[PDB]
Amino acid sequence: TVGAYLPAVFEEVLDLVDAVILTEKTALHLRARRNFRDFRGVSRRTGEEWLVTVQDTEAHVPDVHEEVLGVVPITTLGPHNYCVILDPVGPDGKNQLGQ
Amino acid sequence: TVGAYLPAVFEEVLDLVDAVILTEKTALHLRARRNFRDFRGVSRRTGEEWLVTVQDTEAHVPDVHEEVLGVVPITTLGPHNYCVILDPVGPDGKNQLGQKRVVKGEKSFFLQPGEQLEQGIQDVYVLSEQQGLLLRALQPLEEGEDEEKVSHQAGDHWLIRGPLEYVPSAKVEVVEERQAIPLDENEGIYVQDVKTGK
Amino acid sequence: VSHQAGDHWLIRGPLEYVPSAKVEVVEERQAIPLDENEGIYVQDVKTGK
Repeated sequence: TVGAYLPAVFEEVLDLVDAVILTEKTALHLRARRNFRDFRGVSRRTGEEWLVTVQDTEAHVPDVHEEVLGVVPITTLGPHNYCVILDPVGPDGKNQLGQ
Repeated sequence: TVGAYLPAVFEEVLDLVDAVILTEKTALHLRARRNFRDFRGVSRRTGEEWLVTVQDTEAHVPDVHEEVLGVVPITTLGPHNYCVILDPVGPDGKNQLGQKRVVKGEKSFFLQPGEQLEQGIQDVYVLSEQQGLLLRALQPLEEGEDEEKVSHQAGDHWLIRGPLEYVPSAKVEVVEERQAIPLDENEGIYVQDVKTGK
Repeated sequence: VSHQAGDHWLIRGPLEYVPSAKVEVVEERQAIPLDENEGIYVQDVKTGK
């Protein structure tokens, strides 16, 4: 909630946390602190990692159950460019190791 | 239980113990302090060892009846890699001592307790048509690559040639690599058949 | 065309190639220009000639 906030007697203020702004050329690498649910409603187990894109939100504030591992600059290939991906992610969402 | 905890008069606090986080590239090597039951419900005798994977739990806290021997990084083989495992674990869950197993292809597994790799990760032999290998049988065997699964005896030699990919068996030794010798018409070399003398 | 785990083969022409994941580029070649009544000696190392 936006405005001015009075903490309760039992609550204490720790710090302000501002959103990370997402664009077409950027994504956000997050790790689960514990098991929880995120704003997409998708369930997150301890330790597993994912990316949040600008198709998810334009501004994301890291939850208390999330860890910001870093910002992922996009990889663009031109019509004269290719690449090879090591350990690609498969259909089930796992890295396919050694592939 | 999460929250804040008051110990009883007879209880005392010793220390906080946080979970170990498990992933696809990691396992946890535990030893039994005593006989007990773990969270899978599987029974554990004193001293025996096992691994906990991310298919068991994503967070495991070591029990009071367990010992953390260490964290096991996964062993991944690519489609050009093989390995040989020393003292593999058999069907009954025991290390098969003095035995070995050749594990080939792109695969990922954890070295269980007691198992071991002989020479690390290794490279499969890809042979051109101008390249061959002289193979030696250590035990009597029968190499299976086609319908011509030929039997050999415990001291044989034989050459394998062609465009193909070979991994040594557990009872075969590579002794040499050979190259075809290029020769034009009206050109040659003298060969001896040391078996027959000629 | 099917190939086996140790083959070689030359790809030529005006075209655009990306290597597969199970193919290795080992060399680049150029056609050798030759006028009529001019030449070079080639060996077929497979057959020897």
